[PDB]
Amino acid sequence: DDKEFQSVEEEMQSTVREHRDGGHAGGIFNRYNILKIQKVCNKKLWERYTHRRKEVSEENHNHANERMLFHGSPFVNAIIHKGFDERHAIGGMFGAGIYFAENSSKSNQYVYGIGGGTGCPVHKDRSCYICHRQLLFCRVTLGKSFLQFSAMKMAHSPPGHHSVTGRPSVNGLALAEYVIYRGEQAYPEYLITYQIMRP
Ligand SMILES: O=C1N=CCc2c(O)cccc21
Ligand SMILES: [Zn+2]
Repeated sequence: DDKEFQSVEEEMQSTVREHRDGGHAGGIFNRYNILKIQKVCNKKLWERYTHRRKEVSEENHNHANERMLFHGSPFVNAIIHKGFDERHAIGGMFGAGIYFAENSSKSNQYVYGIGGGTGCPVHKDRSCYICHRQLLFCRVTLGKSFLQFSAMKMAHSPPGHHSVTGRPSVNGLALAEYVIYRGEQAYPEYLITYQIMRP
């Protein structure tokens, strides 16, 4: 458990980047105080995930193209019990999808809502150093992933594809993002409780 969770902690800290908004959405910090890392064991969600992963693999030259990615949401507790649900997803960069990041600090910008919302419920602060936040570190099946640079408002995956990869560009994205259009293509494997730390 210790080495498995240290690997999660390393992924969480090492993928932090300096954000263009100067910390507006997610707060100002260089690292986190990781409080707890819990493995989510939801058999029904796991099987919904693996059934779809097998299907996608068969449609993508025997390859699921699975990645471990972060997800930030004010609804992590509904996600761990009921799973990711595309019915809760159009106005986003790549449309009506479920978004993930390979940089934990990008997902951190979504923990209190879009653009950070009004921050924590207690102090109404997007840069709250006191209130404990939660992120998910997820197993995500990308399958055949459609590489895109500019905004493309999809309702579903592009024809013949299983996801969209938003790649960084001068005029566009600062960091990558990964988008699925079917909730069963992600499993909320780790629940991370943490605080952002004052630099
Ligand atoms: O973790 C996320 N949660 C919601 C939206 C989002 C994005 O729109 C891009 C990358 C990551 C996330
Ligand atoms: Zn607070």
